[PDB]
Amino acid sequence: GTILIDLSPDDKEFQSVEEEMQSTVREHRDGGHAGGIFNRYNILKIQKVCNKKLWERYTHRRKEVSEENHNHANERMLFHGSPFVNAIIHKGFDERHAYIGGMFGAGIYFAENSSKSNQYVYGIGGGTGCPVHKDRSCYICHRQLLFCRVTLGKSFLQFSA
Amino acid sequence: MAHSPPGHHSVTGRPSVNGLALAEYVIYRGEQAYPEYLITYQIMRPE
Ligand SMILES: COc1ccc(-c2cc(=O)c3ccccc3o2)cc1
Ligand SMILES: [Zn+2]
Repeated sequence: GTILIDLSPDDKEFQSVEEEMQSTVREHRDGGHAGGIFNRYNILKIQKVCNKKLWERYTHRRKEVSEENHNHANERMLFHGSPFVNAIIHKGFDERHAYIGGMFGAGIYFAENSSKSNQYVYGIGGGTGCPVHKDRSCYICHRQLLFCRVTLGKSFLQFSA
Repeated sequence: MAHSPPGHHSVTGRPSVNGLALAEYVIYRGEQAYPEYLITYQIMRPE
């Protein structure tokens, strides 16, 4: 049920998504070990993910949450990096996409910093890097991130290092 | 998959040491996220 629609680089929607991607890069405490050493990206393509069933699944849940939280879904746009991006765009997020050993328990993790999600594209801790060169800092291989609509509802605040 | 803390729909991980880090978030139901954009990119080697 999923189709992917390419956005033109001239499209304001392309430009606003690119700007979120580039503007939320930061340096990481690992010196680049997981995600590589970089200050910016070369954006090759931005596609809209269209799936009616998955969208209706999302909006159904969004309304449940909203109704439990004074009509406030607390919806954000956040990044997700994963080896499973292909399954996600076809079948949706589920328990198979959870970070079992995450610091806030087994759930599905999202970041405001695109460079944080970049650390997970090749797996936890960057895995062994790109499949072709086994380089976590590969400047050649094409990477993919998701920019996702996420319903937070009432969110439990955890202060953390 | 774990459950949200009772009375909550997600967890927010607020950075408490690295002043430049933005927040990270966790949901415990896959139906609470929709993958709206697929971005294909390369990281760029600093000059
Ligand atoms: C299934 O293995 C995964 C998949 C994705 C992630 C993932 C993907 C994220 O984008 C992410 C963002 C902030 C903090 C942790 C993060 O973790 C982790 C484990
Ligand atoms: Zn490579």
